[PDB]
Amino acid sequence: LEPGHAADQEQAKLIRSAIEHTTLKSVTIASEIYYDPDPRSTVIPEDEEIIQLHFSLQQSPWLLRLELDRAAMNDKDLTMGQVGERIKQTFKNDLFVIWSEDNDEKLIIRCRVVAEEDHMLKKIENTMLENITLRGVENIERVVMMK
Amino acid sequence: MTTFRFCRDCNNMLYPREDKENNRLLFECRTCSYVEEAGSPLVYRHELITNIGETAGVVQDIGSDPTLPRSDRECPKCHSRENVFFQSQQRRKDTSMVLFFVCLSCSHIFTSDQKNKRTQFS
Amino acid sequence: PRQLHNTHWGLVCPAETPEGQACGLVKNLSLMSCISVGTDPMPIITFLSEWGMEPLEDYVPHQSPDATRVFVNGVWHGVHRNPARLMETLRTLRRKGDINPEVSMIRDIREKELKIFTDAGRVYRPLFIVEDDESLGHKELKVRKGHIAKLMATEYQDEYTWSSLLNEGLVEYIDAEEEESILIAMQPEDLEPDVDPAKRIRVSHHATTFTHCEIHPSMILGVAASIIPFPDHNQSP
Amino acid sequence: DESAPITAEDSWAVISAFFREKGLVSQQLDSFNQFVDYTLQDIICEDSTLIEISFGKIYVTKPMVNESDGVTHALYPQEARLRNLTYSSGLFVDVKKRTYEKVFIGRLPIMLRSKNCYLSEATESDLYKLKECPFDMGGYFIINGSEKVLIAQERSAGNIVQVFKKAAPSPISHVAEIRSALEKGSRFISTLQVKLYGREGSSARTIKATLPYIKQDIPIVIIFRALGIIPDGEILEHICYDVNDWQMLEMLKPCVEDGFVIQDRETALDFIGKEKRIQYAKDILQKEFLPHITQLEGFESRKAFFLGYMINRLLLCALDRKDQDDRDHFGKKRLDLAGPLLAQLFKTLFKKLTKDIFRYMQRTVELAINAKTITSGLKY
Amino acid sequence: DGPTMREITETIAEAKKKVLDVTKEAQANLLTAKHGMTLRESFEDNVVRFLNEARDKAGRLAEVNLKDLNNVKQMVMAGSKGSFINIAQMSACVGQQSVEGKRIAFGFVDRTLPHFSKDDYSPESKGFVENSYLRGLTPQEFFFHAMGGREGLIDTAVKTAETGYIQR
Ligand SMILES: [Zn+2]
Ligand SMILES: [Zn+2]
Repeated sequence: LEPGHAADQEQAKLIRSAIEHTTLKSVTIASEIYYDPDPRSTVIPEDEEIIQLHFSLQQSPWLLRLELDRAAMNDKDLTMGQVGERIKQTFKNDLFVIWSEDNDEKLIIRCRVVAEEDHMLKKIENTMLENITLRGVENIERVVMMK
Repeated sequence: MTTFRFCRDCNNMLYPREDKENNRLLFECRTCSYVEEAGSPLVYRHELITNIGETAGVVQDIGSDPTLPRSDRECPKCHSRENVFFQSQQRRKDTSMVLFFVCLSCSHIFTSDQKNKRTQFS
Repeated sequence: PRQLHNTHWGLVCPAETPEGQACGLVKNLSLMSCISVGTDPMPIITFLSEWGMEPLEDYVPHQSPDATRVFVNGVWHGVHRNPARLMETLRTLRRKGDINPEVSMIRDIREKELKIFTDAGRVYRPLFIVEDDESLGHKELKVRKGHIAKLMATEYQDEYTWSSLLNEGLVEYIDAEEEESILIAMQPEDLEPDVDPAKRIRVSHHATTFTHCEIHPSMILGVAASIIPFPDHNQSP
Repeated sequence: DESAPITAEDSWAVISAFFREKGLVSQQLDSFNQFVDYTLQDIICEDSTLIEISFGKIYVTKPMVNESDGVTHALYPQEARLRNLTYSSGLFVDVKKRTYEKVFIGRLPIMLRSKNCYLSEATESDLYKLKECPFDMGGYFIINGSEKVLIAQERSAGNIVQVFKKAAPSPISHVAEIRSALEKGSRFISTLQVKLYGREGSSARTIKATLPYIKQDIPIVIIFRALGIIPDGEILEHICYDVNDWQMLEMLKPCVEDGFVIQDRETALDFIGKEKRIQYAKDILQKEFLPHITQLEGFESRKAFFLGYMINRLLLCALDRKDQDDRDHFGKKRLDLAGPLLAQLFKTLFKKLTKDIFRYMQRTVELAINAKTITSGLKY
Repeated sequence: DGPTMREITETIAEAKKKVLDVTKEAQANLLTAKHGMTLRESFEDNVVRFLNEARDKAGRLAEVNLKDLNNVKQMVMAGSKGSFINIAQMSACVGQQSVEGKRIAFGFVDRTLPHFSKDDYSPESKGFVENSYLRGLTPQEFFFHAMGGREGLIDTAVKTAETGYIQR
């Protein structure tokens, strides 16, 4: 740790978390691909809230939906927003990403490409689960603290 | 829980396609030209934290296999003390040391996981 | 290949082996171990179909689930429902002397598989049979102190052989693969129902599922090791 | 009470009885006898019939000695060991010469105390006169005077399916192998491998298998269709014995993609190469693929069902439902002893004795047997 | 001493207790895995630690009564052969056997030897030798120990070669 900082049990926590590699995989419970043609209402009654709520202060009919373990998330310093936007800017402009807010009783993400989509929506699920880094540095798997 | 369906006629595999005029999912055989409607809208399910497999090998004679250990507990159902337990059958690194009992009398499976998330054990 | 594997128990001596070079690659058989010599599998591949063995030709998987598949010397011959009855047959056919005592048979109950072997070169060893068929008591080795005096008898007269013990189902030949499916007791006495401190501490006999019982545990050593006094109060190497 | 239980101190008596009957080298003797009594005869009958000249029963005499300035003498260990003579016995065949447009052949060394060896009968008092020790176990051979022992050769059991994970830097992640072997006659060693390309997270994890005499891996779907099983599902019923296990099935969808280029047995057999190729394929599927089971003709279902079984044990290992197979498990290992060992030789050699007798005919337009091939053969 | 063997026979007995409890805790799924480790890894880690700790305190117990007469203690005091580990393994508990830095694995399916039931992670099962050389090993003990001592022979053979290589 930096000079003056070497007792802050907490500063030791910050760095570790800023170093240790975290993958979407480590937090994802399951992924699914649904046929949801109308982006105004979900065929999945659970995302009704998520969909309306998405207009406060093109897309295909195929949906890539991910569920995140509240625990995996609270443990690693992660937030739906942090996650969501991280994915969001990996594919920049050409993939619609939406997710429930930390408050919701279920952590979820909804993706859509933007003619063979059930394939794109898979070669993409892998890029998400493997390639996409959430927090940390590559190669730095485990990280332990010691006094 | 993605059960897939076959093409009648030439018993081959069906692949999903889109009816852009009435927004509905159609599975179509690409061997011939059969086509049908879909049961559910679910095309793919991955499961990174799978649960299927813990319970496995839970067959009718299980109580006759001697290599299994035996503890006397009460299943939530037939309060009988004839059980034969065993850890998860999932052979992964992160699996837990949770036990799974199988009441020999009523043939019901019950766990020692004081966090029972499963409703159907499997 | 050179580490003393778990299965080596009762077959290969755990201790005897050359130092360094061929260490662990050269082995030694334990006193009571033997090797299968080979038998005709055809008469059994026949018997089977005569008691289920619903021929693999017409195996409708999605119409027959609970059924176990049958293997004879690596060959998948077919499927079979109620294998529990079938096995009891074979078991006695080997203890009647009707099935070559070399042939090994294993039922992976949970795995839903009945595997039978007649291959040559399978190391195996004899074990007491404990099958509990007793009204007076709870489980016990079929051999009784009567079979013994009847054995010691034959020694003094120097008609009750080892083979005689084999055909009356008092003992069996279990190879590694069939061993996967049995619960063996160590001593007969101390394991089928104040303490001298000066004696080694042993675990218990928490078992009412015992299928076999070791003739004697010192029979896991080979020729060399059998000559060491108190090898059990001696450092491993 | 002759019906009472037993004490450990008694098990020793069970042991005296064990040894009183098998001695300390039964493994040896027994192995050998099996060879003599059954294994040998079996070897003579195989590819003996010549295109007729056939070979029938086999007879084995007791140790003999053919010496110049002398007639055939009865040999014994004591003399063999002393004069540096090979202690073997007479080996005679029963030949039949029919005609299409009894006989001596080599010597067979003999394990010292098996059926033949005059010592397998000799009592104690007879051993002494024979200058042989009553304590000798003798599971060895006398050759050129020195006693030779055959060391048990440990090999992996064949005809058993095993699955093994592969190192991270490989293009394959899982494999199912089978050391196919005919327990008798020829005993070919063509191994079958069912590979799973791509690791966890790769796009489209396909399944291809390696067949002998074929320079490429062929996708399971296509091999099934070459075996006469065309329709997906029908094929999948051979692999996934459960319609609810959507996980396994999902893993198989990328396999169905592969064979989506070959929809009929014709092409299925061809892909492996018309005319020429097709017969080349069929043959391989019959007599060179999954040879144990059947090499015949009408058994292409008993095989499709197996290939499936294999692909199944593979997927279980790739779903983390079952562990990799333990290469070091002793039950999937075999020990080739003196018997099976001589057997591997006697074949190679008798094969020649046959292939020569033929050449003896070919050059004789219009008793011709080199007994030296089988004798010098075993000796060397 | 008689009392010393007693204090040792319990030092092990309570050592087994902790192992037992930690198991019940895990079987109930109350174990919280360490960082970067598996529930399974951190269980083994804890169990191994309890046993080595049992082996060491049983040893110091033994080492302590050794009078100034005890010839073995004498050779240890002078510094000519001998060491805690020896007195500890001879006079008190031998220790946990290991192979590849783990306790005896399940070479048999889900088990150590066919004399046990599957899914048995107790100390007896996976390699603990509670007895001393003076007391004698049990068959199950004799074999695991055999498995370990062997690993000690295999790499000793390696360490010998690979070093002679390096040195040259
Ligand atoms: Zn069709
Ligand atoms: Zn019940």
